[PDB]
Amino acid sequence: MKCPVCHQGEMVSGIKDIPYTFRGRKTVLKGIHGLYCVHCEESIMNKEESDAFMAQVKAFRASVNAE
Ligand SMILES: [Zn+2]
Repeated sequence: MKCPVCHQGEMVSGIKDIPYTFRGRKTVLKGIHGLYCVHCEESIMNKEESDAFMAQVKAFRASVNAE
């Protein structure tokens, strides 16, 4: 499929480590499955992929808020 954001790159199946900063705290969200644009790096995650990703995101946010 063509990337729905940059309209030139192709979407490919992959696993990526995703940097994230929340309330000034920096982390890398490891091993996130999804489709990724080879050109602009836009991600497309289906329901199951989104659930896994957001579990990581929310665990990180919770830890930051409690610290
Ligand atoms: Zn793209």
